[PDB]
Amino acid sequence: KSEVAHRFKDLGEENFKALVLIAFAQYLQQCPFEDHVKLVNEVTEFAKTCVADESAENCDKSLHTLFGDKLCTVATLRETYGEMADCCAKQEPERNECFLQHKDDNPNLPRLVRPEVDVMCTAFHDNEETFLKKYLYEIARRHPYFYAPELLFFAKRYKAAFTECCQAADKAACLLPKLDELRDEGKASSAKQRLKCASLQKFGERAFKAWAVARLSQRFPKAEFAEVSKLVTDLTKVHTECCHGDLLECADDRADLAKYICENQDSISSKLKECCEKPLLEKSHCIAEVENDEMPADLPSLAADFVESKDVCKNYAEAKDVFLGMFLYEYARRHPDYSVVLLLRLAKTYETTLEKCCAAADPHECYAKVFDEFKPLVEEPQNLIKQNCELFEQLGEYKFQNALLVRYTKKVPQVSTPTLVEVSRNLGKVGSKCCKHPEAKRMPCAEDYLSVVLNQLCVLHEKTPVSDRVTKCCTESLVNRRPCFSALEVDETYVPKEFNAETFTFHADICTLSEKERQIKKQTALVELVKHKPKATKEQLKAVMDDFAAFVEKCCKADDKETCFAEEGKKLVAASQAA
Repeated sequence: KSEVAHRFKDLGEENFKALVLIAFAQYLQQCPFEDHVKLVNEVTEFAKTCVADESAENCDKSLHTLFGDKLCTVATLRETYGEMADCCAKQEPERNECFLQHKDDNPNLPRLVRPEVDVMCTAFHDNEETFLKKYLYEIARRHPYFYAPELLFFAKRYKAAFTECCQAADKAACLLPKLDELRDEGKASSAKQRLKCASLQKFGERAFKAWAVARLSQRFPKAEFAEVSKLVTDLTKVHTECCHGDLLECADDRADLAKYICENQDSISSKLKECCEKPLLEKSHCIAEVENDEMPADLPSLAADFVESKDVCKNYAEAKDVFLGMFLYEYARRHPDYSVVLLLRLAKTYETTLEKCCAAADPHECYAKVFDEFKPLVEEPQNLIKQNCELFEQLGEYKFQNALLVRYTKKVPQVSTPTLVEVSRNLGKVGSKCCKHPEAKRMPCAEDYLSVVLNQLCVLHEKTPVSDRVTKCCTESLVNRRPCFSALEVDETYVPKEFNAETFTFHADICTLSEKERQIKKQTALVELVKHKPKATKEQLKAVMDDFAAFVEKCCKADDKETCFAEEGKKLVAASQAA
């Protein structure tokens, strides 16, 4: 009784008010901060009413009803804040669904440039709780699918970094460091959770259960199948609740799962010892990031149970899901060197071969050669990674980003230029993150993280579809997304982009830029001129790009006031369309 009191008691008031603030920020991303704080105060005082007496006049309602009622106190400002008045006009489940379906992955929110370190330490120590609520509210409204318990862990490290380095000699050499690494890990955190929610919402929980079986058997190889199955069921419920807006239930169940894992370490893995001593948030984060355990040495081959046995078709028919779940578990525990998407491709190939061979006349002869169908599927990513990494170690991260940017702009010239720039930069970053790994586990690092970056290209393009190839590659099937995009070639059906009045913008504000903003500006110009000529652009885009670099260096080192950028910009647009 009184579900809201049950959540308040299990989570504690501090984690309660933080998770509710994250939920409000993720549902109304354009609502101001103070309105969210007022409604958070209201429902937590109401939750105190309910744990005081679980028979009070409104404590039996559902969390969605309570949060949706409090959210629609402000959510239909008829001026123009009425685009989500859709849901406030609905009720029951329809309104929550409407709320979920209105989450914006690329909102029009302004760039959060935050002030000098002294102003931050001042606003921090003036009121720590409002400073940290502001951090939560901003990250949650700009990342509406952010893993909520992980966000609590990020906020905890955020406040610890501020308490530490605001009482130092130089507040810059201590704070901005950890702030930037927190920001990088935050965007990696939310992109990974974005893939999880997209897989759940667009492919059902069967796809996530299979993905979880593969990943958990990779990491917990000494665990028995029933143990992995139990962990997979609980992990799928945690991420299902959380991707669907049930953040309090997401967090409470995640804590219960961390408690169960750390109570049964001896039947799961040998590498949970030091993570299982940490506090709640640190414990769950460490469990979710632990390295793969040592696999059992004398593991039998799998042909005896899945290829050579005469009960293959009978086991595939009487208990289909258990049989192939056991197959994926037995194949994933033996191959930590394979990526998860590859292991799911092999599992689906095994299932399809079993489908067509169990209907034939000599099934054993038919499915005895199923392990050969896996050779091309294993060879393709290994080649892709070795060639792209030996190209990366030649070019370096920045030029590797430019190479992937030209490649994918040739593949899908219709996709928005900013999204193209961001996805290719995040595509290039997998070279620095994984190519440096030993090839021992070079594939799971790269392809799985590629599945993350490409998923962002899906959800950013999903909201404004313009390329049918992106739509096909992202909707046909999850585990095949990387080959679909990899096998694409130049779009010969795309009519190029003529030089337009604002194809690019060059004022004096390009020299005073940081090193990343200037890379993004040049990469944006590179996207635009590849869109101007997708073919016949061998790699003499180098010629136009070096001419462009000579242009901005010249008109910057001049006595001008970007007057040079004006009529030497008309000279650039002339000399570039000729090439």
